Amino acid sequence: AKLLPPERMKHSIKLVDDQMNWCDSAIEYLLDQTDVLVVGVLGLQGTGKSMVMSLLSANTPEEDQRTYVFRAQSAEMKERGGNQTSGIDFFITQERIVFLDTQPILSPSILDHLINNPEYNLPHTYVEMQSLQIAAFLFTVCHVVIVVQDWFTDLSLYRFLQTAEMVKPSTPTEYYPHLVFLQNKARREDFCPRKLRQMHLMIDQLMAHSHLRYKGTLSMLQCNVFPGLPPDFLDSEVNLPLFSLLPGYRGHPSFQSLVSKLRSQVMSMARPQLSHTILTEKNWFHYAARIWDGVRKSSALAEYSRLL
Amino acid sequence: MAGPVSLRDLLMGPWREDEICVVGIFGKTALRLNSEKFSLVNTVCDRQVFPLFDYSLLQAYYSQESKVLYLLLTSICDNSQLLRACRALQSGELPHAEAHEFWKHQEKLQCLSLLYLFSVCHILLLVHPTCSFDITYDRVFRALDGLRQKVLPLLKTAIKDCPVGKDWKLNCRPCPPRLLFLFQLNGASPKRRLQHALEDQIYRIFRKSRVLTNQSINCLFTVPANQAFVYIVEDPVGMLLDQLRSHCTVVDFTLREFLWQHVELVLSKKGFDDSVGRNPQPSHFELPTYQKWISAASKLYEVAISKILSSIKVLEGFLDIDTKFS
Amino acid sequence: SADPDNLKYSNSAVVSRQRHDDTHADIQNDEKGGYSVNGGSGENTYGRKSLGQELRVNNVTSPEFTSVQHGSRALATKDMRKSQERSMSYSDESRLSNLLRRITREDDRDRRLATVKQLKEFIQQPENKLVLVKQLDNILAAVHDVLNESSKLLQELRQEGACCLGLLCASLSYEAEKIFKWIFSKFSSSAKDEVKLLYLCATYKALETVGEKKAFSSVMQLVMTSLQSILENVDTPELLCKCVKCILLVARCYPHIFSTNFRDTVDILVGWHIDHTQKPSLTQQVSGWLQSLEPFWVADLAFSTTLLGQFLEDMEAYAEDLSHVASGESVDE
Ligand SMILES: Nc1nc2c(ncn2[C@@H]2O[C@H](COP(=O)(O)OP(=O)(O)OP(=O)(O)O)[C@@H](O)[C@H]2O)c(=O)[nH]1
Ligand SMILES: [Mg+2]
Repeated sequence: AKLLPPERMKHSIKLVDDQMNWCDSAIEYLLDQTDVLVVGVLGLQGTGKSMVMSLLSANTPEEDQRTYVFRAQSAEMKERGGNQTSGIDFFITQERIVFLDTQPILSPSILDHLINNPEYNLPHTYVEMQSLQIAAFLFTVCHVVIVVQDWFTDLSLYRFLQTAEMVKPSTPTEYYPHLVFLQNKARREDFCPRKLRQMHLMIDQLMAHSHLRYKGTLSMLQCNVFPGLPPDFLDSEVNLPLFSLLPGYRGHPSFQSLVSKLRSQVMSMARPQLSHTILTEKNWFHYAARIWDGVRKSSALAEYSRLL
Repeated sequence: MAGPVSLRDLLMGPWREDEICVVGIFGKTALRLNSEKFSLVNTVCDRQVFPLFDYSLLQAYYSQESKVLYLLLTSICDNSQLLRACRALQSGELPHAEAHEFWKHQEKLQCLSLLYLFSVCHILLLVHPTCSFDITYDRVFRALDGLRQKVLPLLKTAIKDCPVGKDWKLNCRPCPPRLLFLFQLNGASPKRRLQHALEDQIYRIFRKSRVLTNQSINCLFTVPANQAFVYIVEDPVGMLLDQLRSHCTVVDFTLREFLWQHVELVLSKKGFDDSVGRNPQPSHFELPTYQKWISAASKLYEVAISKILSSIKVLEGFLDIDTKFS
Repeated sequence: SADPDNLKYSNSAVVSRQRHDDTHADIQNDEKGGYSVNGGSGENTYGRKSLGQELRVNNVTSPEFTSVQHGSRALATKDMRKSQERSMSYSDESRLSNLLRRITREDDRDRRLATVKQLKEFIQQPENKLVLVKQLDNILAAVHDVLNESSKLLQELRQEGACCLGLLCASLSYEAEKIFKWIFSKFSSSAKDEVKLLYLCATYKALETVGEKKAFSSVMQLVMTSLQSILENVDTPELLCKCVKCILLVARCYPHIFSTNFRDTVDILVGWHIDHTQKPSLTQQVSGWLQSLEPFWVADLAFSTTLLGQFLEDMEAYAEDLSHVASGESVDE
């Protein structure tokens, strides 16, 4: 009964420190399995990129926020800005699914911390480098990139993702992960057929030339009798006597149902092979650390910093 | 009787002077029935000016009961014109390079239309329904000083024969426009503190990025007053469905005080002397009139919408970094 | 005793002396002479201290009338009179005889300020009057609650605040139609004369607002059909006269209260459609839409059994445009 000893986590683990420093505290929870899913999330300051990871990896929609693996925003929202997720965290669900809730790319809280206290000329051109370093590390290492967005069609996000691909260090065919566009805090409008078609058209025209698998295996789980009207793509929206006890017309699927149907997709996401080998959960950490050193001291960023 | 149009508004030859005070309205908005800028225009003047139901279609509207000329910009950053852009780019206008150049041209037209607000305006109201200061605007505001300076003589040489006055022709604008950012709420006394936090964050950002200098810079500080409003969490058709549930059974300014606290400094000629650093205190109120303002804006639009201005777009080098990197 | 009086002149001794108030005579004027001299922070404490020591029949109320030096020095002190009159409850000095005229003088001066002195010096007056009745007080109040406030520069909630005065005071004086008569005598004069002017529009809207401020309370008598003439003489000076695109908000609200007293018996309702059917001329203002749709509800309440034809047919593409984001106008439509 001892030949099958499992291992689980309780809270997140930060690979990249607050000052962008790699950590070796995740190997303790790693194993020698081959098929290891690695889903990362990128988004704005208050785009809600950790609550999604928490509800997808271990937690559920019906559970206290303090119990979430990744700390959410409870009292920091009302206070000065946000950015409670300093660095890239780490968590491997019982299903061996690695989760990476990075910091908010292009966040004002990080800029304020930098201004109040680094090898650059201005802190504003530095918060954009950390964002690029995290976007390139989330593309060369992760199998899925959950691009969370508080509000829909942030042209800055679509123009930044296309800039993170340019920094993606290839030659370890170029490995390009998927792209799940989560519309966190979605209103009743986002769940309309016309709104769905408009969103698909907009995200297909903005990401028309990305080379990233942003379309194909999403947005067709919980809807009406609707056949595929638009060129469907990866887009999963997440909302925010007896007659008298009728709940109001939410207009969107239940939060629990959407969380479940998104977790099922994330777990079922295609897990293509890594750069050049299987890179088991143990080899992966030895493959994501080298990528971190190669991107933090890469020529792509060294040249992009001068253009800023 | 006022028509929400800018191109037709400037092409005029009633309310002549009016001691108007123009207010620019730009920023990003989400896909909704009523745009954020339209809702702001409707709530400010206390009337539904824009009744609900790939260019920068800048439209103006004058309020006789308030003497305010709201100029709202439809920059590509907005998701209303971006939808039409992606629709026209889907069926018939493009390769990767051509699409990138199209997006770059759209962003350049947006920056041009925005410089038309930082050049002829008094107050400015941003729109970002996230409650988080978009750092990108920094690189945009740092990309407008270049155009506001290099394209400065190109604008002075086109507004000389205008009754705007001496200071307006000197600095090319009626007065330093005050930025009053306006963010919408999504999840949340609690808002009173968030406003001050965002104000401090924006101040620190613009001070560390040189976006808010101690002189006649493109923007202003607004230290005494407040320049960070937070909208309450209505817009779509859900009030009727929420009224069915009821029919079957049977401090903290709001879009007027937060904006009037700054509009009075221009309507009363108080000015925008909110400067720090023991400077010379250059504060030219320059309270314009509808006739003079239209006379100036006609030339400003004819020059920017551009003989040499069209050749200054390459002088930015702050938003097309992707092209140079590639 | 007398020592705490001097100690009340830091705040430690003042607080220690404030406890003796729950138990002399020289302390009555002490707070009135100290609260009006010290800062604003340590003013309400003193104002409330002496309000629990004695009956203060004529000692406390004496120097309060002589507080014309400053506004706050008078408001805080008159708060003492209010509290003592609300605490006595035995009808010795509380809304009393000719002495009470002092407070009337106060009411005659509270209009000079921004109505801050009226926030409390008018709300407790009707409650202080429990046995003795007075009707001239209503007229002396309305002389400024609607004239000075008509152009007091917002001057927005002061009208509603003073409305409660007549509500709590107009219960008596069955023959209260004299106020309406005096407000409507110059009503038609200012309506028909002379031309489109700001002063005119202002006084007209003020008189109209008074028409409802006073009507809200006058429901007792009679009404021997005089309300029909009121409706006619309120509709005539606004339907054809202006005709100026002024603020019809109160102009549209006046007929509301005017007709709210007749259910079905009889009226000239035929002459009401043009009054209401002609008001829907887009598009101003957001509050004007509600103030005009409410007359629609009033007319529908008067069309119990005799109305039909073009009335409803005019609801095809005319009033359906008031279904926008505005929640108020949404429900009012
Ligand atoms: N994403 C999301 N957030 C919500 C929702 N409802 C309330 N919130 C609040 O919005 C905040 C943002 O969510 P998070 O994902 O936890 O934020 P985060 O991942 O820490 O990202 P940062 O703001 O950069 O720290 C949370 O702290 C919640 O308190 C919701 O439906 N979706
Ligand atoms: Mg987080």
